[PDB]
Amino acid sequence: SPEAVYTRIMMNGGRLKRSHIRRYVSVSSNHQARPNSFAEFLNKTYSS
RNA sequence: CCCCCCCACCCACAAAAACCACAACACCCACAAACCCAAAAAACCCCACAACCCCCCCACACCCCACCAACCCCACAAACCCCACACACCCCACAAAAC
Repeated sequence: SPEAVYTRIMMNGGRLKRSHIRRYVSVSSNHQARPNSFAEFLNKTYSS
């Protein structure tokens, strides 16, 4: 529900969960990142 | 894979020993303005005709199975240590030796 997701966000203070970052990195890295793509942004932003 | 004697650091003139030293120096820094190897706009899946979307299919079929006799890349026999003449048998031995 929108309400459930919003409360989940609020509980973490509007901060990404570790699993969120892990998933984002896993998707971005195992992809041929195009120049200004969302993939490139995800790789550059969330890494090590 | 010891030796010539004397000898016996692949030591040595003096002066001396940083492969230090003109001075000025001392980022293998620096032209300014500036200081993303950004920017026209419109855009922004290296998406898209449509039908379609197994690099699926004729059918019969479907062990890259099958003639049977068969089926150890067994066998003549005699045999069967890639064993033997004796003499023998350290790839020992002149002597002197024998780092």
